[PDB]
Amino acid sequence: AVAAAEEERRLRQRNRLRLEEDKPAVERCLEELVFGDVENDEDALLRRLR
Amino acid sequence: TSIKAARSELLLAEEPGFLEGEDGEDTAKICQADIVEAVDIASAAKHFDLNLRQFGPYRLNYSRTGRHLAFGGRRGHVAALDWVTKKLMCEINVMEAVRDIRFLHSEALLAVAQNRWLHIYDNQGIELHCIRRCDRVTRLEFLPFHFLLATASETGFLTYLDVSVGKIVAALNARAGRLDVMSQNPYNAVIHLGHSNGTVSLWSPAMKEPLAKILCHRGGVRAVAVDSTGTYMATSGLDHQLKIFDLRGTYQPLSTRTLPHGAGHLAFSQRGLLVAGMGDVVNIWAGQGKASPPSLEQPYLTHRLSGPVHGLQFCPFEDVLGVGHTGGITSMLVPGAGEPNFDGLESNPYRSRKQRQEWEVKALLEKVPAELICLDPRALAEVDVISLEQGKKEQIERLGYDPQAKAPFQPKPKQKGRSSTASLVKRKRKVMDEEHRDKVRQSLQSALDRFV
Amino acid sequence: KEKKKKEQMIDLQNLLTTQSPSVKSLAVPTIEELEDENHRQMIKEAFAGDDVIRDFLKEKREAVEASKPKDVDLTLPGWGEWGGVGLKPSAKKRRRFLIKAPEGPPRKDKNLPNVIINEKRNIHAAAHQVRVLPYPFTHHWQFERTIQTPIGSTWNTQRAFQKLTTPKVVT
Amino acid sequence: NIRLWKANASEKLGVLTSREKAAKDYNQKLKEKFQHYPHIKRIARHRHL
Amino acid sequence: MAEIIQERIEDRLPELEQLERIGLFSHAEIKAIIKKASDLEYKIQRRTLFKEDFINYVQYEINLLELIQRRRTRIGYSFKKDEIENSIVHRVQGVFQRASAKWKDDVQLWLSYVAFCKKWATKTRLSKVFSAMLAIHSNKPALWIMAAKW
Repeated sequence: AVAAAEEERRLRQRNRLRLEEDKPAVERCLEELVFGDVENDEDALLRRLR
Repeated sequence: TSIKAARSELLLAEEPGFLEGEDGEDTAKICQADIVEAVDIASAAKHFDLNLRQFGPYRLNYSRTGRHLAFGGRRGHVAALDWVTKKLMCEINVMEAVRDIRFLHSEALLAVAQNRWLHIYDNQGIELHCIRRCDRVTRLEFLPFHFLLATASETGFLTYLDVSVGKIVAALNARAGRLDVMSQNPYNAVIHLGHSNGTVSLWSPAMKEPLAKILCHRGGVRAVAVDSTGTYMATSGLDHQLKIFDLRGTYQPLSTRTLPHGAGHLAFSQRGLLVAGMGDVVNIWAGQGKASPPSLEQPYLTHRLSGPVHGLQFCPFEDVLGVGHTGGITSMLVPGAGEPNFDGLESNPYRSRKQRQEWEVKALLEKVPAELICLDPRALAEVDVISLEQGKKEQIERLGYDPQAKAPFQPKPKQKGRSSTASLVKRKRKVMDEEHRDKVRQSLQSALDRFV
Repeated sequence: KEKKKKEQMIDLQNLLTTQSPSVKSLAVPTIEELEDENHRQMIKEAFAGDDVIRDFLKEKREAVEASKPKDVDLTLPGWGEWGGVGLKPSAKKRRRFLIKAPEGPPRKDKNLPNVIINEKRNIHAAAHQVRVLPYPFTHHWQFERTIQTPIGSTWNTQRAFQKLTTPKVVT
Repeated sequence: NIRLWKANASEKLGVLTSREKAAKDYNQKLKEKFQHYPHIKRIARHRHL
Repeated sequence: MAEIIQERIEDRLPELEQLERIGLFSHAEIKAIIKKASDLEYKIQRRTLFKEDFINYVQYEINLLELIQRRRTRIGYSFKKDEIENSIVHRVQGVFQRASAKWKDDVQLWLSYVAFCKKWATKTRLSKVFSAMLAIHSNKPALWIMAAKW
């Protein structure tokens, strides 16, 4: 059943890749409502502030 | 339990800090200045250097909740303060030397080991109790869940004090000379004592003799410490050795290293980091700790103090280490030392006064009696099989008398000719004869070969 | 018998090993400061003391000797036979009236060479324990498992606490 | 005369809050868990007659 | 206090860990949902209650329901509706029932409850909502027509 667990693991990895590559503008609007607008990378946050 | 473990992380909100070098950099050579600039301003405010040179070297204690810090100087300078904010709760002059400082179950109460007796102070500087029995105490340490304060004295005595009631439950004679090295096991609640013999002794208030003696060093033992889990014991001695022992029924040295000088002070963090106090130099070893002791192969962080070290402790829920020395007090930054997620009901740093006073009432109702301290905290669950006469003997010593023993028969005075004391001896003899019947019943429980 | 003390000196000398590797990047404590100004490499062995292993072996020996049971001789020299300075009770009579205490349980520290463990029982703690196994349990491990598991909200989640404290009758 | 008694002599009769109910269930389970211990037995079984 | 709040968060865990298993949400996104749901839970479990916190709690779950729905189409995953969607929908209905009991006179709150039941709830659930509203608001002819129209 180890291979079956690995099969499920790559299925998660495949679905996770497809959900991040192309995102409609509606989904970005919804994601701010559900997850908020938080940046945890220092250089990324500096770009936002400047 | 993995699914039980899996549900745990989701509720937990915080993650421990880290510190990894890059491109082959050694974390040992990284200095505190590099860490301060690279971390946020709130953590940078936790690194500071108090300079108090006029009075003697300082011993420090962190409150069980990491909010409060108290320290005492050798010459008699004692002050208690919140260390997160920079406010002074009290600063007083005790009129003689001070050897140790400890909190008592909260920031409200302070116990100081003065030159001649032991004293109890408020956090505002008001003296409360002076214990005349405890004299010439060198080391102090508080057992929180039993409300017991343990004292080691110069004369060679170990004493236990019940702060809840104010009575000394036990006073034990170690009979090993001077007592100067002491630590407790938070998991076990036993007391560890080091000796010049090279042995460590385990003590409980119930026994008049040590629970165990373990030979650990080829010279005198100078420091001892155990982890929060109660699994590992770290010791150092004059033989220039750092040792780690397995306390879980094995008592063998897991790791050994040679040092330039014996470690005066040792401590454990809540995540298993080990710190050694060597003169004016502090060294920290870090290990993965996941069912493993820390690695003594190479240190994790180093720092050089202005003066020789006189006290070490990790803050309970923060990534800081408190160091006391001759120059004063310094605070180091140790990423990954503090436990991230605290419980709001047992030790809340962010607790109001009304939250505090509800917690103390719960703890007071819930105190563990002193005699229950043993090497196994779960020994009360186990069923003891002993002989019936064995239980009968043990009931006698704990009580001082047999509660089922029958006193010798005395006849009652009666009338109609039965009070002349000639009848009394007759009636006494008649009864004793009947009892004598009982004990004797219990006590019993080739042709010429015929004539022989 | 001296073979045993030789061996138990050997393995104690083996556990308390003298040579150990040093720490690599350890910061060195200050030994001397020159006011008119330099860490110096050390001699490793700069200590001498009393022979600690001999003392530990002695003490463990007397601890073992004290805890062993005793053999009681009830012989009376002139009881039914002649008694005097030259006259002594016969060895067979000594054997007949010498009672042996039963061999006790093994000490917890026979196989622990560097540990001495006290054998005395805590009567005050034993006063609280249950003496006999209760009726529904057939094995000791079952009862100690039942006692050991905590039920309070301190150690359990709220659902776990509620399922652990489910009442049997609700009206 | 006719007399009225409580079937359980210690319970609280009125409407209870969630904290009150939670503590009551905790107390009952605790008493059953340590029912065989000598100190628990001595106190629990003492009646005045 | 928080023991009720801690009570409700653990109930939310089994559907969140399923969302991780499908790959619809990342582990960091699961953490963000738990943190924000805890903050909204604290507002509605206080001794002092406001109508606005209940609306904020309800609106958050609706936005979460839409975000799940859009992602399921891109993956083409249609299983496990009961473990995920029905758990969230049942939790929202409990909030409306508590709010409607507290503020019976507010017709706008009643109509918002009706609107949610049409989109996400069983028709037998919406039948109860109309009957409950008409029981205390029978003096409004327009409310009768809305039930008859449905």
